[PDB]
Amino acid sequence: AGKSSLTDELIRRFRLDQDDALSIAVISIDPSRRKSGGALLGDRIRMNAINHPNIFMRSLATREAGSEISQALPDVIAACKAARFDLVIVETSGIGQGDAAIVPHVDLSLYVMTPEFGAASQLEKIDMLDFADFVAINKFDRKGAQDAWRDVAKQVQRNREQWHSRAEDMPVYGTQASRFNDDGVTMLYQGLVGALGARGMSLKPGTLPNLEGRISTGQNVIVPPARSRYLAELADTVRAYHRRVVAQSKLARERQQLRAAHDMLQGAGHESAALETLASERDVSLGAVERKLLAMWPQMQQAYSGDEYVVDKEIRTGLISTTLSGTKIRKVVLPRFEDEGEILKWLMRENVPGSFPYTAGVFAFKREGEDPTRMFAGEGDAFRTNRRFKLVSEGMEAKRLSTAFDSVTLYGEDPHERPDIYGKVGNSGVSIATLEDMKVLYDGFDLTNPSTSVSMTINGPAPTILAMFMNTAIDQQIDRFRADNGRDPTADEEAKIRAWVLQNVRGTVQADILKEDQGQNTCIFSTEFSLKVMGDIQEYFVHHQVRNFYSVSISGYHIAEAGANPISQLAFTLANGFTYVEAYLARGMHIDDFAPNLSFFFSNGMDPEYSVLGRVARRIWAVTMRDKYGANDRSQKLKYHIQTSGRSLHAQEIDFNDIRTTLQALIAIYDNCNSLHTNAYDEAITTPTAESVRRALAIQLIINREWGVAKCENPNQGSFLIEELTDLVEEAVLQEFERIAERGGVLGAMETGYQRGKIQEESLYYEQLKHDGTLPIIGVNTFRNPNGDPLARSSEDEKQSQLHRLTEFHGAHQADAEAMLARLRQAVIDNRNVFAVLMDAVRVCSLGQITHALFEVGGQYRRNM
Amino acid sequence: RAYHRRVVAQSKLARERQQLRAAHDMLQGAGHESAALETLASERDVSLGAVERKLLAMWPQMQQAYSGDEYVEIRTGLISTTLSGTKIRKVVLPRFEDEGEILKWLMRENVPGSFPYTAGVFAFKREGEDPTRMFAGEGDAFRTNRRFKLVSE
Amino acid sequence: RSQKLKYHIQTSGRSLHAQEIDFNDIRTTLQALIAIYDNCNSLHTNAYDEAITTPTAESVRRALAIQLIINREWGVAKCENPNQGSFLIEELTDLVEEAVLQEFERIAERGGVLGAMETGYQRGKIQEESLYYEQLKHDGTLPIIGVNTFRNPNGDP
Amino acid sequence: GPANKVRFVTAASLFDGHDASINIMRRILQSQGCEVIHLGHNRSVQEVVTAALQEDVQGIAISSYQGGHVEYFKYMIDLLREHGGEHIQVFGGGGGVIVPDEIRELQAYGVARIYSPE
Ligand SMILES: CCCC(=O)SCCNC(=O)CCNC(=O)[C@H](O)C(C)(C)COP(=O)(O)OP(=O)(O)OC[C@H]1O[C@@H](n2cnc3c(N)ncnc32)[C@H](O)[C@@H]1OP(=O)(O)O
Repeated sequence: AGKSSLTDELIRRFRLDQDDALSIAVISIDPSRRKSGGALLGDRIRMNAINHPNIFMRSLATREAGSEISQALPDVIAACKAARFDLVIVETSGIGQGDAAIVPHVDLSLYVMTPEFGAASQLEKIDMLDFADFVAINKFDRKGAQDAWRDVAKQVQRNREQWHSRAEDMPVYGTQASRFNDDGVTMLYQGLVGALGARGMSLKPGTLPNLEGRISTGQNVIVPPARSRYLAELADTVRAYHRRVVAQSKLARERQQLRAAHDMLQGAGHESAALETLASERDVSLGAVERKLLAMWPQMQQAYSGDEYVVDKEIRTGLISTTLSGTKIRKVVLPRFEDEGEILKWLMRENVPGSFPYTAGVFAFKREGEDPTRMFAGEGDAFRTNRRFKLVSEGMEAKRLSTAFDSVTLYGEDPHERPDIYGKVGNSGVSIATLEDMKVLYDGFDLTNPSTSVSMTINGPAPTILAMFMNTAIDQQIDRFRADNGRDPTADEEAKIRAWVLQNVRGTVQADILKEDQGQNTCIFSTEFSLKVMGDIQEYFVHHQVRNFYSVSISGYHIAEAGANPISQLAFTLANGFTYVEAYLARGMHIDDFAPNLSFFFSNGMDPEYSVLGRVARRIWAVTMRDKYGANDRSQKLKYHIQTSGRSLHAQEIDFNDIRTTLQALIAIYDNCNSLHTNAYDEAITTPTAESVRRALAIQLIINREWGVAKCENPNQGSFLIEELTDLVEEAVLQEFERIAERGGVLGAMETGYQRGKIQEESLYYEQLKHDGTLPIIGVNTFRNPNGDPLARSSEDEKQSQLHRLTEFHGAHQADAEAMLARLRQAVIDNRNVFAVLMDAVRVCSLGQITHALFEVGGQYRRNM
Repeated sequence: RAYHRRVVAQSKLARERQQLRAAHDMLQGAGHESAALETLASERDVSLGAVERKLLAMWPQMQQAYSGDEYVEIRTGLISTTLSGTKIRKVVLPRFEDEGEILKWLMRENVPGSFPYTAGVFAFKREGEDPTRMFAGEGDAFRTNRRFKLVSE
Repeated sequence: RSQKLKYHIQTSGRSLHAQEIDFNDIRTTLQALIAIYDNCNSLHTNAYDEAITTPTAESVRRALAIQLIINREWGVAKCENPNQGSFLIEELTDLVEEAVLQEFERIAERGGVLGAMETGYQRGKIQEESLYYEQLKHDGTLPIIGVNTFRNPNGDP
Repeated sequence: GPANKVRFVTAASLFDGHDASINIMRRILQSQGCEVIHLGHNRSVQEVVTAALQEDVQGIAISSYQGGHVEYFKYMIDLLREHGGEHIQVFGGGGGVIVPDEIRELQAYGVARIYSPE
């Protein structure tokens, strides 16, 4: 019923309300299983607000058959009471109906229940509703919670024989501990304090907003319950589109068949104009857009027929690449269907690249220019990565940086002497702790320059890191002004500059919260909290016209690496993407504002479904975005990055990996991907060498330049295998959409651990077949090698540098530190914009300070099992 | 080239034959009937060749064959199920409604194992032997005999 | 039984270079793939060091693994007619077929194959197309990765 | 069977998301009659030790699959001795990320046992 969850939240209220002045002892009891003899004291794992010197917790097993408490509870309590605590909190195991053993050993009793208690008459059986000083109907977000409150409140009124009182006055509270800063929990807390206070307890006047009421307002829900089945709605949207394709196709076919037979009669002499009467009916039956499609088809054929794409300013584009033999290879090959039913069917299901539903690509033709060389750098401190950046980006006009952070920064922590942290600093990513570190990282680079974009993969601490990056880009122009004019900008001049920076700054935060819990298990904030701040960022972008920066990159790569098969990966990722869409909509934002700024990220493996993954993702998106959300062309175009599978790369026979990475790169390029990353052959063993990264880069260069079939930009189209697989995969995804929808959407499914569960299942099914020999892996479980079966990355000085730069930063802002951190917390309590405060917070606070502040206010991820 | 010109001609004949009988059925559903349409369709029946006519005749029966999970005497697996649960058909047939396209496809690129054997000379790829055949030969007969065993290990 | 043309495809050694030999497996893979896609009757895969020596013991396994990976691991290969239907395939099939027919005609109007060999027509045309390949490879018009572009800074030989 | 009631604190090391294995160990411990205070994943030494000391357990089981295990256990052994918990036995099972020279080192430091894949 959320015993421990609610308890933890209640302790947090105590800490926030009394400024950690209270010494609270927590005695937990869980049932011990009589057969095993053991016990799972799993209450401490849920406790996030106990990590403090003033808090003490001791977990106990019942060690008794029919008891919900330990038979040694009174002594243990007496010990805590003698230890001069301010308050002792005791909790039991799972109560039945008649069970009520906690009542005599405590001063106040709190019955915790869920809206599911059965028929109302059941409440007349629960002994605890007769003794409890307070009743908390937890999980108040479930169905029938409101009626559950009425029923319980009436029952407690009846048990107390207080018919001179109002049922709404009864100590029955509707709480939702699962959600941060729940007003419901606070309302219960306000009640408990008054009760404890009158029962001899010294308490300072509360700092928490004294909220009145009994039920949670259900505030800070990300996806409203009305939009619960959004994934199912999308499934119906796509399927409806296809049923129309079938219907309109038959209409187009019959219309052609009639007028064809009509012309054949006039050539034979005897006529029957009753045929035309039927054909005229088909003209109106065919839709407006469907009719225009077939109308433009002969004109469309003439366009792609020539050697140039002629389309009062003109823009010519080459259509043909002539081979070494003299053969002309068309970039886009159109079908040669005589049937107008097939033509329409093809134009609606798989139009040419650059036309709805953009199945064969979102753009008309591939970019003739050289591929955007992603220059990714990140290791050691900001100084080393900044050097690395400058050395790779020497003499190039396309400053396209991709930053990688160390595990310390990825978890929002500051570097520290602590052995569990110190070793991690600088290793596997750049160490960025303060705004100063961020400025050093991108020194020299003009962030506001139109030809400079900065990518950086960060998830949990993403809003804070983004705030640093924004302040860096702003300070770069404030510096450039004080240098060009020799004088500091005035108040009006600075604000004019600052506003300009926000608009024109380019870059992307590769942030995806929904991937974190599903595949990775790397969350530092609660999923609900991150989504709220995520929305806060997207709201901030709207207000300041930030149209050149991307705040969301929806990944499914980590999900795939965890073992998820292509269908699961694609379905979950799209589902997550649609969740972000639904979330931004509920905040009251327009679809054409955030949809064009949604990047995707998939993994390409060896499975057949991977060949048609990108095209399916494009159609499912394009159709729903136009039909369900009614967005413009720029929003219906799903753009994605494909990275070859590392799950398919093995340490056994690493020379074979280039073969696999080639095949995966090929179908990615075939299916007109927007961005491709190729893995080295020794990524399964060591750090990618400069030679190994060339073999990886050569795979793309060979396919794009040497490979003949790749000269054609839509080679997939037409294939009976491709179209069938496209249909199959699409449907499988839709069915998965439905399964998630009937679990409360993506968020609701994550409460059950449905994604993480399914992934772990499919992972084991892969391992089972791999080990069984069923699923053959060359060099691993077959064709094995006869001959035989088979660093630091951060300077000590660099670690000391980060430590010194940190404590230097901390001393330089000692005065404004606590003031800013308190302001940040209050912005969460008052449900204001979190990112808006971070824009000021990062200038006087470190990453760790900000993260732990958000921990105190309650935004910390709570573990579960 | 003559074969191709026939493909074009026979295709148009098959298309018109279908178009007529299609329009003829649509008139009977409306009420008024014109049997003059059937007169034209009957002319197409004779115009279509003997082998061409049998091709379109076997097409629905051909679809049912490759539809199952086995190719039924003897049997042969048609489907390999993926790791995701998707069924991958060995031979994927077209979904053309136009009988002109069906005939055109059956004459220019029939399924593997059927004339003109464009997609292969055999019905299905053999389970026993891969197409793999590796070039070998070094030193005397004794040494190559060991390399032969190494490749076919 | 006579209408069925059976053939063996061997990957091109002309496309295998001594400059950056590790790249050759990439090319040999792509060539092996379309060979298997198009339902070949027999396939030989070349070693990555074909331009230097006869296939070594380790290098003949990498060659053999290309076929094993495609036939066993590669998903699209599970389908035995993946080429069929493709607008590119059918058009290219038509184009190539016609080009061959026209070449048939040029040889026929030289007295057949034997008659053309009297003029050295085959050997002549071959030597021509060979130089056209070299005229573009050397020039940079026809890009070869590791050879005329993307050359290795560290690797002198 | 066991003489006393054996209590354990189980957890995965800091920044270590992989708790797939430690959730198996806490089930076998539970089935053999042990009271397990499971802490889950991503646990700092300062957390695990505080839990062990408050719960007053006989043993601690830590899984580490992200590396950095040597400095981690050394910290825990140190922190346990400092705050009166040296009789609490620390155990290691990070699969095979720990090589014999590191197993021998840590066991010599103060770690009770580190179980090799052997
Ligand atoms: C610089 C120097 C380079 C060089 O010179 S390298 C040149 C070396 N030569 C080679 O690598 C290849 C040599 N040639 C051959 O191996 C063969 O000619 C050929 C046709 C390519 C392959 O033959 P095989 O693989 O043995 O099979 P096959 O076509 O002869 O037929 C064998 C009989 O077995 C049956 N069979 C085999 N596969 C089948 C299937 N998938 N479906 C149905 N039936 C099948 C079938 O009965 C067939 O006989 P038939 O068709 O009934 O007459």
